[PDB]
Amino acid sequence: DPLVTTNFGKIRGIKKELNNEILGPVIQFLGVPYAAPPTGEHRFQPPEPPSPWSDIRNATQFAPVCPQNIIDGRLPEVMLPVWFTNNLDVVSSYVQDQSEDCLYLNIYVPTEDVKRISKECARKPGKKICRKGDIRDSGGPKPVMVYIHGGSYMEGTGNLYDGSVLASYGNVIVITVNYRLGVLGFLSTGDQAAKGNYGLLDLIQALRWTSENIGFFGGDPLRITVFGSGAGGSCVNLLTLSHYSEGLFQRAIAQSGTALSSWAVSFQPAKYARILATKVGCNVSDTVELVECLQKKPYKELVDQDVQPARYHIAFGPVIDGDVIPDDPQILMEQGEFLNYDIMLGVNQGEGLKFVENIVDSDDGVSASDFDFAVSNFVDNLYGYPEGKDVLRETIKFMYTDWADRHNPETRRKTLLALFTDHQWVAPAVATADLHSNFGSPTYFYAFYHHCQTDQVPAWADAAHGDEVPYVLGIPMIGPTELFPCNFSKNDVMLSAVVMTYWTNFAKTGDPNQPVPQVAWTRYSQKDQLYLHIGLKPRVKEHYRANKVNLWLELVPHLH
Amino acid sequence: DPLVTTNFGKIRGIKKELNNEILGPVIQFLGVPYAAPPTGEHRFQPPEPPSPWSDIRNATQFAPVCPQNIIDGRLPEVMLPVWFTNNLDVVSSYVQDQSEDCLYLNIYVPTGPKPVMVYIHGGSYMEGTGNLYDGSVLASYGNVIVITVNYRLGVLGFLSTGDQAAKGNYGLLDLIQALRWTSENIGFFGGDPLRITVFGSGAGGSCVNLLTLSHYSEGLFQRAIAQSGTALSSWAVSFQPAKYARILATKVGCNVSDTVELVECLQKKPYKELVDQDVQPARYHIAFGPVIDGDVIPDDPQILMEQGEFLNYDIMLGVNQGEGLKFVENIVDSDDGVSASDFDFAVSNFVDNLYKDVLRETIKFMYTDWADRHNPETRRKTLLALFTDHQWVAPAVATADLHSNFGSPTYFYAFYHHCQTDQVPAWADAAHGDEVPYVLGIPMIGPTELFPCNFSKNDVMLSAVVMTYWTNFAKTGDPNQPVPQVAWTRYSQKDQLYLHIGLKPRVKEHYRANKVNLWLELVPHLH
Amino acid sequence: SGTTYIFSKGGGQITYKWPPNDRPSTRADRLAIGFSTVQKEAVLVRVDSSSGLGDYLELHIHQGKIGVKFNVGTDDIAIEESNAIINDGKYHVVRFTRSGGNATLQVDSWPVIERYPAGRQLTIFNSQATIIIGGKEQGQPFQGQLSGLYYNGLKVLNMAAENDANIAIVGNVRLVG
Amino acid sequence: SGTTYIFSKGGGQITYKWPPNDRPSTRADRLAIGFSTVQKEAVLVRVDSSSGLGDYLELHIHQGKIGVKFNVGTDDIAIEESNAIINDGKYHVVRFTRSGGNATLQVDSWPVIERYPAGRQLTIFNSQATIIIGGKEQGQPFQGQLSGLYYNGLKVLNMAAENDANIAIVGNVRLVG
Ligand SMILES: *[C@@H]1O[C@H](CO)[C@@H](O[C@@H]2O[C@H](CO)[C@@H](O[C@@H]3O[C@H](CO)[C@@H](O)[C@H](O)[C@@H]3O)[C@H](O)[C@H]2NC(C)=O)[C@H](O)[C@H]1NC(C)=O
Ligand SMILES: *[C@@H]1O[C@H](CO)[C@@H](O)[C@H](O)[C@H]1NC(C)=O
Ligand SMILES: *[C@@H]1O[C@H](CO)[C@@H](O)[C@H](O)[C@H]1NC(C)=O
Ligand SMILES: [Ca+2]
Ligand SMILES: [Ca+2]
Repeated sequence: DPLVTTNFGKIRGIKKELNNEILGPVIQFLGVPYAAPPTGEHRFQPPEPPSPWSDIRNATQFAPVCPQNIIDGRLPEVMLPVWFTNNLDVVSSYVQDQSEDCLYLNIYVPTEDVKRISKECARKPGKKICRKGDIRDSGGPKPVMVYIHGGSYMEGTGNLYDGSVLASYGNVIVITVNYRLGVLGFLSTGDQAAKGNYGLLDLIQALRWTSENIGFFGGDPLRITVFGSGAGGSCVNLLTLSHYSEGLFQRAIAQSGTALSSWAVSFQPAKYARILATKVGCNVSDTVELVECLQKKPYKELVDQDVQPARYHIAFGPVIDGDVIPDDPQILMEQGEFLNYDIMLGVNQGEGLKFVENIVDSDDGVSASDFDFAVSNFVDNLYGYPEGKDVLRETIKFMYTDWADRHNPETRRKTLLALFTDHQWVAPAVATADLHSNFGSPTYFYAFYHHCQTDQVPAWADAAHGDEVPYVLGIPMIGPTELFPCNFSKNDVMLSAVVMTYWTNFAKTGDPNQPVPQVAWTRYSQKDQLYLHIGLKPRVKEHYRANKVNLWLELVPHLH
Repeated sequence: DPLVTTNFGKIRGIKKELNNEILGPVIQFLGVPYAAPPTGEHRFQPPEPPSPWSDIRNATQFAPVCPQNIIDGRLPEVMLPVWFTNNLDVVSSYVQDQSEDCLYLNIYVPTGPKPVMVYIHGGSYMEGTGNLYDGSVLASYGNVIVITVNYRLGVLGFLSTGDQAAKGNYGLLDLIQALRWTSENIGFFGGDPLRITVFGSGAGGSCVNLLTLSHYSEGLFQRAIAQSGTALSSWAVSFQPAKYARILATKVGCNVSDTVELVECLQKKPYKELVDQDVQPARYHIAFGPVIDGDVIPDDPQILMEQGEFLNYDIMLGVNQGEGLKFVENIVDSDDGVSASDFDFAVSNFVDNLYKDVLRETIKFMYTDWADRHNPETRRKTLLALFTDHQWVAPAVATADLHSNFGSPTYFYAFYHHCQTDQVPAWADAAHGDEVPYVLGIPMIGPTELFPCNFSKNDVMLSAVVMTYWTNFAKTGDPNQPVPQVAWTRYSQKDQLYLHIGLKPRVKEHYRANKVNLWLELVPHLH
Repeated sequence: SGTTYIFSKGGGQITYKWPPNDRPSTRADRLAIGFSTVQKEAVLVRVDSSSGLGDYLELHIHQGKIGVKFNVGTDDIAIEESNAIINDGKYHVVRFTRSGGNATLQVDSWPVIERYPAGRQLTIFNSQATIIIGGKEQGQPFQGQLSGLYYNGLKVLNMAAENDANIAIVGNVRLVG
Repeated sequence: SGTTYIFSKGGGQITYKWPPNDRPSTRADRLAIGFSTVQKEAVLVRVDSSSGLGDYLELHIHQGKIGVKFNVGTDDIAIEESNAIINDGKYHVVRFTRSGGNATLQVDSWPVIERYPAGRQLTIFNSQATIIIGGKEQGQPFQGQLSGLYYNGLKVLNMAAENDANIAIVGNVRLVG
């Protein structure tokens, strides 16, 4: 009987029992409408608040997901979580139900049977405490954790991430959000015709609703924590930079995703807006006419298009618009032009598994020649062509040749994988933790070393990109799922508990160590660059990959 | 009556009692004439065999040294050993008698054909003497015969005009003639002519390597040890000898059109006038020294070692980890550090000395320890490491890579223990030529004037350990055999195994691999 | 009639110290204060960012005129009630706002003063560590009365009187009431 | 003759391997061997540098004529007794000397062939490791008799006659007397 009356009308949740000795029940409000449909006249427009209902709508089933095209090959594996790629047939089922009217939330609320006050009132209704009281049986507003799913801004759905275990483990309310993706959510003609960042503006509208309504479910609109991974980790960072985020959240976690990578912002929104129009017969001279017709076209025709960008970049995604995103994220962060939030950033040992998992052989090595080509492919796709081709290629190659073991192609495999890891993930993440520390935001940093290798993951591989997700979400707590089908061990269960303790402790206190105790994860500052090495043997260590992070931050920008 | 009958006549020596109870006697033979006086028409000419004397030569005090100018601030401080720079006044004692007729060696015989260890000195090819090095302690300690040799230095021994007028490499040729005399005569003293080992520090370490690359030296020595010294360092070979010869010639009224009359001019003039002369090269390079003559040195020491153009010699190379202190010291404050702006400048003209914008930046990056980014004590250590690596460590590891790959039992070492002295700054690591007092076994006889540091029990027990490796190598071609002592593994480019010599002696992997290869594999082809 | 505190002989200081891990940043700043003084030179309220950062806000009196000087990243920005002395011993309320580079300043109920700095200006006041009331240590101590101080939501003088854990009053400051 | 080893039906091999820590390099080479054979083509003696170095010496009968191919780094240098037939069954002695890139070869009482290859070339035969006599695992095994083998002071066939620690004898090979 879980009825809750929000500002917009009553909604009915569905109680969900959990299948683990420990964890207790969770009432989950699925498909909750946080914004009015961005359909028709409202396509390519910021989200409006939802229309109030006077009935009782069943928030018990998943609402449709935002329009996306899921096809092997036509999506960039080098970018999406490794659990996401290797298991697409499982991801299809979450996304087969589709609509443009897709702006929805899932709310995961932990429920105890402990009757704190209701039983005193059953004995004595007369006292003010009950006579006109506000304290509930589960008294004390619970910290809110909003997860922003991030693939490549083209696909995905919060519905993929079951917050139940993470909710009823840290006694927090976990929320998962649907926001506009693909073209629908990020098309920009580079002006006022289409301003881009619609998806972002959805997330902001989500946080508006949540900050206005979570109180009813028993949430604390002052202890809200946005967290994300992959591109959702980028959204987390892009939101800390957005003026639109004042008062809407207070603490942020970004997992293997910064606003600084070459694929977090679309730097040519108009180039790709107009290429798409060409594919649907809408490439007209004036932009507003071009967007005019794009609104008349059925979303499916738009989402079905093959709009490939250059490698490790995006075609549709967040744009620097001087509104939602005020300036270039590098400028905004070098000058410290951001409000203060408790941050917790982090990266995995081998994010860039999918950057090598093609040229690695049966004895799992990479040839001297295979290596030289891969860096050349890397340089020419990411840093362009002329200006300083040779001086850049030769430097990177030198810095990614382990010289204590130069000839063995197995360790040559590792470093090649490190190149893409360091460059796309560690460099920007360590840069962000640096620039947040300086301007007095409590910063915390982690490395992720422990994976759960399946039967699709090559044995040699360490923790892949995204591999950290199940532990954050407490999947090992309820056994293997169809989405994360790894045989989680006792050791995997222990770690997944430990990550969750921090991840909630942070949402509770903004300090991963307190209150729930477990090696104390010390704070991070540019001074000693202190990070927690999360794995089977956890340590707080210093200066993560310091000599490689700075190669890219300091030396390389001088080499053009 | 210490008396030995040799090929060139009969020679008498002196018996030094050592400054220690443990160590036993050594018969010394000082100022032994190994070659004919290189004067007259023999100056700027190859060394001649010495003439047989009829009587008994009173060879019991040193012989005069080769003509050399020794002044504080007129010599390349950065290039010469540290004990040399800091102790110039005491050094000058051994440099008081200077004859042009100076081709003499000194023999130390302990009291079986004992192994022969020839010591080649050398700061910058301009100055120095074997008389500085007391091969006494090393001798009766390892039961080896030790020899310290004098060779034509400065102009008098390295002048080339780039043709047959002046061929150069006379110094090197004198060393050859020394080894000629040695393999023929050392038998009369009780030496093994088929177990001769040439060893040296500084340029004297280069000379060792330079002899390995010369076809002349064949069948005269079997083993070789180079200390903080290479044929590959920027200052190891003079590439423009005729340039300087003509610049020297202008300073003494000899600069004539024809090269043959310019050489006959300089011969006629007094030796003191040419030596006192003020002639200096672009920093880190040299005016006078070994030249590529196409005869002694057939080609560049770099080409010849990639070609394998050398016989298989038992090589032991090495560097100390604070080599180029002299580069960095002169910009260190009281807080024992170096400022960021002083670091950026030093690098800049380091490039303007030896090499543009990218190189200026790479080095600057490579030598920043981002673990302690801002601490000027750290920013001192790595700026020190810059010159340490580029002038000593890089050439040394280059040689050992090219020697082990062409099948020669190579052994590499890092010497990390400095003698504790107030002569140098406290923060200091082992400086260029700090391994000498250990090799020569000075800690055994206490402090001398030339090495005045407060010697400790640990310095003596390290000096014993080193002298063991050093003698053992001269005996067997293997620092582990035959004297019992962690075994010094043979070096090879697969695992680059070197002995990390110090208080805690240990065999380690790939010495400074990531920085060494910067200079050997990234920097070379950046243009 | 705010929470009146009297600053006396020689001078004094009442200090706010935001807990380390909750130091605010901001785009806009609201700050109002009630005062009576006769001083020609004084610093009344100074807001300082964590060490290293340059960001500062100062409400001061120079040659009788009241003003506010602040740097949030680029330049020091002045805004001053230019045309009337305020050190006349009578009661006065000064209200100062800030948004990005710009500022607003009103004394009692005169025309509102408006400052708009030329050139490209930064907007964020970072990690504010301390509010310093009384200016004793800046260099010019305050002599006079200060009442009900409002700053970005915080009633500093009230919570100062209400025995705040983070308020330190040291010097010749006394509580009226 | 010196120490004679017969090489029989199907051929054999005698392999001397230099101890690792004493692998010799050289500028001038002396190589002498007495022999008797009927082979039109066979490989008598091959000296190899260590694995990685392509430096070799090969004494080989080709077309019925004795000779030596060798390379020290630059070019493959050939020298042979071209004028006469050497596989006649009679006991012949061939002497080979190698001064740098230049070489001379003589057989019996016959005129001495001189070979001087043009263009600058390397002189050093680097770290020599194995001497192979009979070359069974080379293509053409020797069939006949080899006696008195000199390579730079090494009496290799006499060494195998008094059980030297480095030499192996695999294949049809017998000692004489
Ligand atoms: C996930 O990992 C667990 C932990 O290793 C796996 O459980 C283990 O399964 C194996 C068989 O696959 C069991 O081994 C057996 O042991 C018995 C004695 O108890 C022996 O008689 C058999 O010869 C056999 O080797 C093992 O007991 C069992 N361990 C436990 C108690 O968990 C499990 O297989 C994995 N999950 C799956 C099904 O993928
Ligand atoms: C669309 O039309 C415009 C204006 O004629 C043209 O500049 C642009 O290149 C066209 N886009 C494509 C990709 O065809
Ligand atoms: C010396 O004189 C020669 C011949 O006249 C001339 O070529 C050269 O420039 C002079 N060299 C120097 C540097 O004195
Ligand atoms: Ca600022
Ligand atoms: Ca060769």
